[PDB]
Amino acid sequence: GEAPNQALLRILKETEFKKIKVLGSGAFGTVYKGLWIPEGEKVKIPVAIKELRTSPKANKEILDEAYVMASVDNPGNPHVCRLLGICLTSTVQLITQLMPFGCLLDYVREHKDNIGSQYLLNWCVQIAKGMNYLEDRRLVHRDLAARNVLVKTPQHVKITDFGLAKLLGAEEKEYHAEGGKVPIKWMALESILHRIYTHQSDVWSYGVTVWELMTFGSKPYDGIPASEISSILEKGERLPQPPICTIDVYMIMVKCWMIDADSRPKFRELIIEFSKMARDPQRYLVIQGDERMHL
Ligand SMILES: *CCC(=O)Nc1cc(Nc2cc(N3OCC[C@@H]3c3cc(F)cc(F)c3)ncn2)c(OC)cc1N1CCC(N2CCN(C3CC3)CC2)CC1
Repeated sequence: GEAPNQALLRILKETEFKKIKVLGSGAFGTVYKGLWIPEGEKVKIPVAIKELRTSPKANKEILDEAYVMASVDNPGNPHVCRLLGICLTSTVQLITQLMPFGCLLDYVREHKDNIGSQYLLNWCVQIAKGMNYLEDRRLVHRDLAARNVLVKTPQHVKITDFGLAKLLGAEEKEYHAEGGKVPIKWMALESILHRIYTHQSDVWSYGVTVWELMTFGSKPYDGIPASEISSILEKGERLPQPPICTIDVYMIMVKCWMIDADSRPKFRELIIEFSKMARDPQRYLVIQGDERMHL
């Protein structure tokens, strides 16, 4: 058939990593910040840890969550968060690199204004480039949003939380799964209605994600009850044009949110189309005051 990936997963002891501060948490697995010292010594490095806090339904899913994270370690992308290691306690614990500046939503909302015309355009290039790697490794992400994009540096974003991921094999160009536990707002009507997931279902999320960035961390369909996205989408409504966006940029968001996922854009085009706009940010984004400078 194909080729051995042989991407490896390290195993570590509950005593190689302690737990500092409680970052995110809730419903599913909770997550902490901490330091980690590898076997022996050398140097000490910061890290984030996910422990489930037991259940065959619970343990079976967190397994596949970490499985995918290493199966795509291959060469590995700088816009795709790599799996550091894993420790097997009662409560299984997952270890990744720590991203010091949080996530794009909690970062964009903080500097709602005062973000650069380039920075916004670069992130589109970045998020798209990473998703191309995921698309190339036959992986869909389903849960792509600004909440699930982290910032290593103000000019470096990555994708994470493969919690709902699923690896599409040879042939089968779609997938079906749990009839629930889904983010409806960032979801495509092809999926909301038929529980089918193509690579083009993630294209839909990309549009919503960039929309979040351009709207400076605003909530898609605020107040619109989740029960109605099926109707409001089929009726025609979509997220309105962000203020700073030109017809050129919003046209991309609209092309992604088309019903026919087949006429939706491919990720490769998104890199090129957005890489071009990065070369002239002031012509494609109308930011109230440029001149980036210091803080
Ligand atoms: C968008 C929300 C968020 O995640 N903020 C955030 C992010 C980091 N950096 C970070 C995150 C992660 N990942 O979380 C899940 C996926 C990934 C991950 C994957 C794993 F396999 C394991 C794992 F542990 C994590 N990975 C690495 N790095 C971060 O680290 C500094 C902190 C935060 N926080 C922002 C502030 C926020 N908090 C502040 C106060 N405020 C409340 C009023 C009380 C809002 C919440 C807490 C999260």
